[PDB]
Amino acid sequence: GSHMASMSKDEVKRRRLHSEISGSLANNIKKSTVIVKN
Amino acid sequence: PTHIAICLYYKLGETPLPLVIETGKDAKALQIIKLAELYDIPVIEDIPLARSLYKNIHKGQYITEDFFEPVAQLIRIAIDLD
Repeated sequence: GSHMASMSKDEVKRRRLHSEISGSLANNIKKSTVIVKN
Repeated sequence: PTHIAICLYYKLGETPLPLVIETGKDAKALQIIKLAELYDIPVIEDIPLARSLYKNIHKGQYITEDFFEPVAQLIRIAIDLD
């Protein structure tokens, strides 16, 4: 995908985004347990 | 398709059942597998299981009862390796 959380956080930053941000491929794979492939 | 990859996520306290968090075919499948290798996520080839999951369980959906036994087996491998 083309949207990363850091883009949102960077848009805000002093000040900072308190609420959490969806859903990137990288974030999903990093936390995943196992990949099943053909 | 030529290539299929299914990313499964199971974490006590977070997921009541294993969750298909990402799925892909062709270029997107190759991507998932390369990112899996980068992040040291175990990758297992099982052609019938990959095909059935791809057809039946969509991104963001929990696996259904027909998949409990084969998927749980893989989750147990991952727990062992971790």
